[PDB]
Amino acid sequence: PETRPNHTIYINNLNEKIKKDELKKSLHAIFSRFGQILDILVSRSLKMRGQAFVIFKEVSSATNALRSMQGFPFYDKPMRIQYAKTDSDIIAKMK
RNA sequence: UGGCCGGCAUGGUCCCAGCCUCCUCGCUGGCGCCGGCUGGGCAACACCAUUGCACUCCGGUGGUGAAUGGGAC
Ligand SMILES: [Tl+]
Ligand SMILES: [Tl+]
Ligand SMILES: [Tl+]
Ligand SMILES: [Tl+]
Ligand SMILES: [Tl+]
Ligand SMILES: [Tl+]
Ligand SMILES: [Tl+]
Ligand SMILES: [Tl+]
Ligand SMILES: [Tl+]
Ligand SMILES: [Tl+]
Ligand SMILES: [Tl+]
Ligand SMILES: [Tl+]
Ligand SMILES: [Tl+]
Ligand SMILES: [Tl+]
Ligand SMILES: [Tl+]
Repeated sequence: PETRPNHTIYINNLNEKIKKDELKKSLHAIFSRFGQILDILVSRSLKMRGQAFVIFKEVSSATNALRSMQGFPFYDKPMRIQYAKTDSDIIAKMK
């Protein structure tokens, strides 16, 4: 089941009461120190709420963020992080 | 009234204050009573359901089944 290292970390178990614009800003606030972030994808649709895709420019940053913030209390909930299953289009359009 | 009708009650017109609200939050909006038909949208708010791997926004339901007094002519 486990996923292979990726530029994009998949975060779930996020407080679903937070508006999209705010959630993105807040995630950037804590994850930006791990390395440049190309984009953060969030959607509030039934299928996608409580989840987010932080897209790092370098896999090292994403690996660092995954281990360093695993289970970090965010909006009162323990963030759960993994590597996304596949690359984000932004990553493909480059690499 | 979001949009529409019926029954009842109710002298007029302003002024101040408080309060109300999913569909022109406010002073050239509304704030007696009862009942009935019905459009839009989940945008905010609430609730229900959801732990879900995306890169095309995109689950559902609910609210107006609302809000008072005083003052001047
Ligand atoms: Tl109405
Ligand atoms: Tl009427
Ligand atoms: Tl009167
Ligand atoms: Tl008033
Ligand atoms: Tl209103
Ligand atoms: Tl008003
Ligand atoms: Tl008014
Ligand atoms: Tl009104
Ligand atoms: Tl009615
Ligand atoms: Tl009525
Ligand atoms: Tl309706
Ligand atoms: Tl939409
Ligand atoms: Tl669709
Ligand atoms: Tl909804
Ligand atoms: Tl009065």
